[PDB]
Amino acid sequence: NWSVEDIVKGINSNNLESQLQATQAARKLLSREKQPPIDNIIRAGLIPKFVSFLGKTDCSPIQFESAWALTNIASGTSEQTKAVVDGGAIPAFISLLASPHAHISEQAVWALGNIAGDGSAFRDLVIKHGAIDPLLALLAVPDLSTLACGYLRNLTWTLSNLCRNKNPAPPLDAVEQILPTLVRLLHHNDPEVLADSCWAISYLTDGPNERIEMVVKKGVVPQLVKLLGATELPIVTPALRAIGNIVTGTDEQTQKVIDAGALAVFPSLLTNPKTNIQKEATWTMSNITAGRQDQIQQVVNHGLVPFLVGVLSKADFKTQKEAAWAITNYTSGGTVEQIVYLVHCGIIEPLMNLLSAKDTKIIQVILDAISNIFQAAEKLGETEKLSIMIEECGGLDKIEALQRHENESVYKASLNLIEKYF
Amino acid sequence: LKRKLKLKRARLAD
Repeated sequence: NWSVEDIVKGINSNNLESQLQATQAARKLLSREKQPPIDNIIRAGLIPKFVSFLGKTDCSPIQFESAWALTNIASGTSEQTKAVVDGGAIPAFISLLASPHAHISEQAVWALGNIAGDGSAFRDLVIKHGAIDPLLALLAVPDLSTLACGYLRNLTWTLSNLCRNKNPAPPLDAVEQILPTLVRLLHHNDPEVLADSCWAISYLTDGPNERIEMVVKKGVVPQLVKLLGATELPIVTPALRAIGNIVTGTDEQTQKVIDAGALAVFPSLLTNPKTNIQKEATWTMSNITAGRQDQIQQVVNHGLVPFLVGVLSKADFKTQKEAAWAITNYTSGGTVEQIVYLVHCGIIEPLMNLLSAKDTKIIQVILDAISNIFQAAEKLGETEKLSIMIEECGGLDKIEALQRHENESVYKASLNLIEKYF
Repeated sequence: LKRKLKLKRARLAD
């Protein structure tokens, strides 16, 4: 309710209690939804005073009020977070992590999560100021359940921001130091802790195979497959993103997901009413069908081919594009028998209907798949049989009409098939 | 052929 000018008068007074009320009043201003006047605050020069109040051990209320005020400034645009870091806030908040007052160390956790959240450079600067050790020491209890729920969720969220962002990814040793506490939060029974722990693991598996390995080595894949089955969307979404990332790795890393039971969840995932879940599940499936023949066989055995035919036939267009990738990866690496099977499941007609989409990328993918499938057919003498099938469902009209397509890759490929097999 | 939650949060009133 105070004007900024009054808060400035209060803060510049020489009177700690007057500075306290004025800081509280700033906190309340900055605590309202409809555009808190952050820039006004910054422009009055208040950040350096808030930061020096962070160090007032004798006046824990002004530590709390200023922590909160700065939390909210640091929650704004990059320029606003930078004004907080530029005021010296980072080591001051890290020292508040050891405060005996739980509400004050929690406010310091939160503020550091906002600063780390702005991007790679500030995340790495938080880390270089030594935030990780006193953060992890707040969770060094025998049973996470004895911590206050809100307090535990804030910690988990700030730790997930320390795992987030990519160019560069977090330092390898900081990831190693954080991982065991993260594996433990991933077994915790609060849905928001679980969601954010899963997000963190999704960020850490989003990168080169060496990064995936450090996570998989910690034996989290079975817990991730279990979370894949949760009823809470906010948990399924990151658990599936993490699983999808792990199967972009090596064949051995892909195999840990299959052995953990993940494929049995895909009938639901591939039909999930949330379109982003269907899209990410089909993308994951495309990377599994880019696997070894024995892994492709597991996809067969789990009955997932008819589910791929399903999403190819009807899904959001972005999912259908993933289904087309899953098919052309399957047909490039599968045995003749796995490829025949795919056709017996009814792949050909939805594949041909997608030759009508005005998306140049999907067209090449589908044409590569057809080529692969003809390839298997030749190996069996069936080119003819397959060729009529393609014709009867109207697929020859599509391949033919694609030679009037001013993408050279497209109508080169079409022409190629239009003679070679027709 | 493999193919590879909220950044910042204000504390509201309270």
